[PDB]
Amino acid sequence: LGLREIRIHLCQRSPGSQGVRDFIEKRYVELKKANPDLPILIRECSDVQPKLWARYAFGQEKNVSLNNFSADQVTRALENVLSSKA
Amino acid sequence: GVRTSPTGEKVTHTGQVYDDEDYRRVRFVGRQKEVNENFAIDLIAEQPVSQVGSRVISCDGGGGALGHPRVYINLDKETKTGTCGYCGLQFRQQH
Amino acid sequence: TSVKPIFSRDMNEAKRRVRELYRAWYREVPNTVHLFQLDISVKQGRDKVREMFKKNAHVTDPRVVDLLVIKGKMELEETINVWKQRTHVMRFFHETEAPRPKDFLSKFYVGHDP
Amino acid sequence: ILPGAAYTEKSATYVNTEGRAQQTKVAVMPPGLAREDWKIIRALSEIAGMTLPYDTLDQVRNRLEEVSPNLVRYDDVEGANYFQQASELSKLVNQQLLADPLVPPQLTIKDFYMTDSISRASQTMAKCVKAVTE
Amino acid sequence: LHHAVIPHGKGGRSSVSGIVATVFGATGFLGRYLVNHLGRMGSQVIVPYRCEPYDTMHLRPMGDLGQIIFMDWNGRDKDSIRRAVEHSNVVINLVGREWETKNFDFEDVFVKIPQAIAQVSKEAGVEKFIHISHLNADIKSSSKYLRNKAVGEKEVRETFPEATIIKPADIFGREDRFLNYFANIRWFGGVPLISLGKKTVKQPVYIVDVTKGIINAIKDPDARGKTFAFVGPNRYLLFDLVQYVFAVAHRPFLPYPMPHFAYRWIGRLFEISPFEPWTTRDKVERIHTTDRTLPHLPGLEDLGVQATPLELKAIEVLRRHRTYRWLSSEIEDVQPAKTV
Amino acid sequence: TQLITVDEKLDITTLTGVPEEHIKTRKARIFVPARNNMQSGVNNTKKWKMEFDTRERWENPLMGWASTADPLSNLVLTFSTKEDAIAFAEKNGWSYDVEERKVPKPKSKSYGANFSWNKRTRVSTK
Amino acid sequence: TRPTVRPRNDVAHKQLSAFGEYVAEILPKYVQQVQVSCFSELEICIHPDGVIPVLTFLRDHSNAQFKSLADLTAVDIPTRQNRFEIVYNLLSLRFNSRIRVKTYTDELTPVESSVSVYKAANWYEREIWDMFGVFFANHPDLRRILTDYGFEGHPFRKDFPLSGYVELRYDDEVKRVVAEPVELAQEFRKFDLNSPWEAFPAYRQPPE
Ligand SMILES: NC(=O)C1=CN([C@@H]2O[C@H](COP(=O)(O)OP(=O)(O)OC[C@H]3O[C@@H](n4cnc5c(N)ncnc54)[C@H](OP(=O)(O)O)[C@@H]3O)[C@@H](O)[C@H]2O)C=CC1
Ligand SMILES: [Zn+2]
Repeated sequence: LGLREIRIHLCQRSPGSQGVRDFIEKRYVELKKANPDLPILIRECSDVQPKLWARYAFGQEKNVSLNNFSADQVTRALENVLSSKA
Repeated sequence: GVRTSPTGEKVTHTGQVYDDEDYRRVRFVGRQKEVNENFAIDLIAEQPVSQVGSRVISCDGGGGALGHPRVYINLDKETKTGTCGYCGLQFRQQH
Repeated sequence: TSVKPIFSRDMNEAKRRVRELYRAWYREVPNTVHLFQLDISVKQGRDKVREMFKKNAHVTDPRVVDLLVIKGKMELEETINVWKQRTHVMRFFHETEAPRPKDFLSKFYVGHDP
Repeated sequence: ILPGAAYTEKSATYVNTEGRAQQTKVAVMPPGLAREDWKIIRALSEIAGMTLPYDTLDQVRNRLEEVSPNLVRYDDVEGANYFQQASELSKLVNQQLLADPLVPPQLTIKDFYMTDSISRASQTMAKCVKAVTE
Repeated sequence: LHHAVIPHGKGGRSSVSGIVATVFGATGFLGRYLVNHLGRMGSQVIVPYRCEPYDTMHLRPMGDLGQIIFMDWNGRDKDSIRRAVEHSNVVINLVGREWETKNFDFEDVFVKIPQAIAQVSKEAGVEKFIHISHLNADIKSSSKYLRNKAVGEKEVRETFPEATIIKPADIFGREDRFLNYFANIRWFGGVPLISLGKKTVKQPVYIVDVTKGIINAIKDPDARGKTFAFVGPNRYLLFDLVQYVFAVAHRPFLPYPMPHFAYRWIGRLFEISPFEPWTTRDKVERIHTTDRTLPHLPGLEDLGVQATPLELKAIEVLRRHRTYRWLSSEIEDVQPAKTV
Repeated sequence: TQLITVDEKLDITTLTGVPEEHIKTRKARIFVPARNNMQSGVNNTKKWKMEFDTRERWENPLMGWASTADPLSNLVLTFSTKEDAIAFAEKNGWSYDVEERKVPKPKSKSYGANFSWNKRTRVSTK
Repeated sequence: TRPTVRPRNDVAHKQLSAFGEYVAEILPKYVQQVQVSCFSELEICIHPDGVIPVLTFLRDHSNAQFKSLADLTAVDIPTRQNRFEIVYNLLSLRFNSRIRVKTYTDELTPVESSVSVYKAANWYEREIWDMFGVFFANHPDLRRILTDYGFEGHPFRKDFPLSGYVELRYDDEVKRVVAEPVELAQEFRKFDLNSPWEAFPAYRQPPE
């Protein structure tokens, strides 16, 4: 029926999270200013592969890997997550 | 000072008796719950407070090496008796 | 990782000894059912020997299956000679245990066991 | 009422105020028929035709790592960055401060002892509250 | 629900199972195996014993410390019945005599005592009462056994409405009176039968299945007020059943028909004894009563119990009655009987 | 040659005779045993211990004793290094978890700092 | 140091040091350590491929003559990688002394049987198969000697707990003594008696 929550996991120090880090300081705020009712949970760990989780209606989830992606690839994947609603 | 619970069963000196719906009374059906009716607290409540003329009193339970190890009791509070830790005897300074 | 073998150099001789041990059990089981005068048939005993061999069928280490052949041959040595009794043979057949519930909801119901 | 486990009665991940994930260990088992909490929720999902994709605590902690990946890495503070973006988000909602002074709910030693569902059922905490009243 | 009667453990010998079962007549055939299968769970079992205490000694290795409480009782006294059932959360009735004695007829064993136990179990707060009738117990039957047992069943149903009344057909075990009976007429002659024993159909059930059914009736609260019917999975005629017993026992089998009017005259020849009599006309009228089929009543498959057939356990029953010349013949070295 | 090359996982889970029920359903815990605060000695914080998860302990209905059904309840094994304890858990197929060593940090104990001139760390008594 | 202190025998101490020097320079192929304990008993710590060459020396050589295999012992120590430690105890009647030949193995590596040297080991190492799981290759009749016939596992291994995994009871359903999972009447109360003050300063190990 539609998206319910976004979960974005990333490292602090690994370069594989680097563009994901370049997503957050540059573009997250006007992302959150665009989606007030949609919780976008940033979770930073130390050693995880950067990932993108999307819980939809009735408990189903989608899973996008974000390893070594830059800012525009993460941005296109996230707007595909937003525009999917499946 | 043994008493009877409302299930007809005698109370121990610990406070142990089975309640109304507990099935474990069935082990006493036709037999007896062997308890001791000489309670320790009742037989030591009878003993008198020993008036001694010293500030610090030495208790050893009587018998020398046949009782508890010999401890020393302070007797400064006139409100409270100086109860021995092992034997339950209690002392009071007489002034 | 360069260790000393027991009998087998690799898994070929190991599977050979496992296979000869199972040959020995398949030859032996009617004598076991006869002289222990068990109430089971030969078919159920051979099903149990199949279950005991498929219980350990995931080993990839040649020394471990060498020692398993050794322990199986000791079980065989004590079964052929009457050194075991009716109880020692029937301890494989878990007849007296309550059947252990496998699914999650019954394990939730009967206790704290995961 | 679905009676659950206490905190000394289940292996259980709790997180302090600084984000350090910790696990309890089973001291005693829960009394009576009371079960571990997620065992109750998993059996309730099995009854309700919406069976959750786990059985044991390891699969629960794999799920919990999927949700946020710090909750299964114990004795390791994961430092959280990015304060200025939360500050920029905070400037949008202009909210009025009240004229009421900041009063904490725990002023004296009497309000310390009885707060939660364990400390209200304690006779030791009852003796402490009764003893700090007078 | 009390805290001590909450189940605990792995369900072994020293577990707690939460069953407090008073098993009346636990010294006999069904009571032996029922205390066996209750004591391996950890039940505080009350055994009321009438007989010599020595005859109950083999019930002591069947449980943990103090799980079996032995106590005296009398059948004509509600005082000891109330004394035994007042702490039990389940009462099981296994009182029966396959013959009549001086002090007790069929009625005092099947009408007076079961209604007495059921009435006192009602007026003592018992959750579950279980009565064990017989599958052929009917008011219009030929044997006084079955008539008194149906009268007592109707009384128990009208005095304790949540009583689980269970119908076994013909139980066989190591200590039965069914297969050992059929193997003890190589002494008298050539096992005589009414009308060649071909007009009666039986289906016997093994005692482990009946005991699992009784305990799964204790555990399940779906057994309140029901009326089960424990039957074997395969039906047999009587003639090839007796021939199968004498082929498993490996005996000379030469049957001959003894008529319907002169075999009760041999039935009175053995019931003149103050001992346990060898046979009687009541056992004749019960062997020659065919097992009715009751499809509208539940059975072993309605308790999650898989019934074990006769060809797996008849060897277990009948290895005792063999001579040495075929003492160790195998289970597969016999022909299976002809089911109907 | 007289030596074989085995590149497999070291697995004696089928030779020790321990059933599957207590190999995959136990959480072994490898830990420096933490110091009892009643005492000040650290001789019981020197060697690692492997413990197991505590199973059900119930009332024995006859005597109130703590009956149990866990065969591996009262087992605590002593190891010298963390590598040997981890290799012992992985050799027996025991699903484990390891808590690291919590040493006491070196403090800065000075005696004159109790009697300072202008600091908050003066004592009011002794 | 007179009344309650055990008197020291420096003579057997020095003689076992000299005999340990002797054995360590006769056998440099397998003898790994030589230590004289503080109460004058020698320990010759060898390699597990030297069961037959060393013990045939001590049984036969005219300066050793360790004629009798007194005791044979495995000591399971789980904190090693070669967790089992086979201990040979040898009594020499002519020189009137005792020596201790210690060696090591883990589970899967076998130890060569010494019934060709000492026939007395015919049972002793057999016990080590029954109790510990150390397999002895080239043994006449190797099997269990002490435990039950249908017994799975090795008892004196320290991963094996005090009470086993099977208990017995008579069962009158099947007329048979059967083995069931153990449920104790009382749990074995484990006592943590290790006092955390350092008892012996002469046995302190250096830290990390
Ligand atoms: N073939 C079978 O066994 C079948 C039996 N049933 C039914 O199952 C029940 C139990 O049968 P089963 O175990 O084989 O019979 P048993 O003869 O083996 O045992 C019956 C028990 O009842 C006791 N009892 C009988 N009469 C009295 C009495 N007047 N006073 C006191 N105690 C008495 C006996 O006590 P004591 O030991 O003192 O004599 C005995 O313990 C009966 O109701 C029977 O009809 C149903 C189907 C088949
Ligand atoms: Zn005193």
